[PDB]
Amino acid sequence: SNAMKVKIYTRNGCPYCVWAKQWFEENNIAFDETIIDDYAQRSKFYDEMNQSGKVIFPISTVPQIFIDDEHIGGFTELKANADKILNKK
Repeated sequence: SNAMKVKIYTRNGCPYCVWAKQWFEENNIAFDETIIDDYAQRSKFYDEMNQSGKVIFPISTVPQIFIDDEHIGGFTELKANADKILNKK
């Protein structure tokens, strides 16, 4: 509504996903997580996404974060934009 549309793509056994997730969690920001376990499947996804132009740099890992349909990026991108974002609530 007045909330942020947060979309996060993840996989298992990735520390950086967990770390990302919990930044939202401890900041009380609800998000839609999509997990993609299979390597092969993630690969197909990077390919699709990269060709779509929804993304501001070519992705080849997770996490990937989108807020309000803007590619943010990975955790290091998140931490970089931590303020822009928190001042969006």
